[PDB]
Amino acid sequence: GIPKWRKTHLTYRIVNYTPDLPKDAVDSAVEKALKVWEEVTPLTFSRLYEGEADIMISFAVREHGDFYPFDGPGNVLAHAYAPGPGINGDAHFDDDEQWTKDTTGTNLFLVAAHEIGHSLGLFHSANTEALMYPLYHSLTDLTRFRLSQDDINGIQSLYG
Amino acid sequence: CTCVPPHPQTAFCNSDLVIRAKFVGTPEVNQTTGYQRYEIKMTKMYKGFQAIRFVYTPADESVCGYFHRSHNRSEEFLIAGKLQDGLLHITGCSFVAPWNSLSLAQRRGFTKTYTVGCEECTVFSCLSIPCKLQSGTHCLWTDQLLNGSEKGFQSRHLACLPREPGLCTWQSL
Ligand SMILES: [Ca+2]
Ligand SMILES: [Ca+2]
Ligand SMILES: [Ca+2]
Ligand SMILES: [Zn+2]
Ligand SMILES: [Zn+2]
Repeated sequence: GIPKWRKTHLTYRIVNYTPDLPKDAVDSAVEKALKVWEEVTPLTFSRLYEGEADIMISFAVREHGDFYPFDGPGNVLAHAYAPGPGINGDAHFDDDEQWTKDTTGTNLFLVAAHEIGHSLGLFHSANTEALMYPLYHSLTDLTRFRLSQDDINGIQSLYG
Repeated sequence: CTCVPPHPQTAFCNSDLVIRAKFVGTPEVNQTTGYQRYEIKMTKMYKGFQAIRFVYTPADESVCGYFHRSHNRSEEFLIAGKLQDGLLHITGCSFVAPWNSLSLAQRRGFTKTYTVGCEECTVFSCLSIPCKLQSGTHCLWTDQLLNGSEKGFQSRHLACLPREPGLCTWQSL
């Protein structure tokens, strides 16, 4: 069906926070994850603090109000939905994980950029270096983090 | 959907069912549940017997839906899944691999050995260095330091088994 957002300007809201890291950090990683995609596409993002935005970012454990309950600590780390109304475009992070500002454990920014990529209408990549790869790939330093060319070509074939 | 795939021993322990089966036919989708299901012909069952012709998995890729990529219809796969409401569920993260692709040691593990370290030992995933060890019963799984994934020396030949009461170390199969 080629699902994608039918609008250039999207909104996002961080509904809850994790106790694993400060709220400032959660915000920083989310806005950096959105920037990764803003810099490649015509997409722009505005933050809401109330109401329901296009992309609603939540932390959750086990059963949490959708058809796909998380699986405790380990295995799955997060999921998201394709663009669309309602739950579509939302991102759920398993909070039975230990989320980090830095690159130890599970970096919140890495997983957020992946899931946002799903929220924008991308599928998984077979290239292990690509950000849309399903397995969690931790980087030795986030300084030289680069968006893969497979990821750019996908998101640009969706949005231009 | 971002995943940290478990070690095969971890997968043998968290799974309610471990079977050899052949995937038969395309998936059928039920939009009420948001899950799809594949018809399977079970060949052998290494872990289970408390509960097969269908396996269920989420319907979309982004919510960790397992999408069968094999085209050979006679190929046996090893499936390790969980039982929700008497139904066999797997994800993108479940340990599902062709039976022939597993090393001889992994086959020994599913058949006999992995269950020996199931009650007391624990494979602990190391996603970064420094990695913290939590107890003498955890084996640090450091194959993440390489390209990653189930292709790794500790996955293909080693199991987290007990040497002493209270101490589990990696051992060979
Ligand atoms: Ca989890
Ligand atoms: Ca939404
Ligand atoms: Ca946590
Ligand atoms: Zn969810
Ligand atoms: Zn994904």
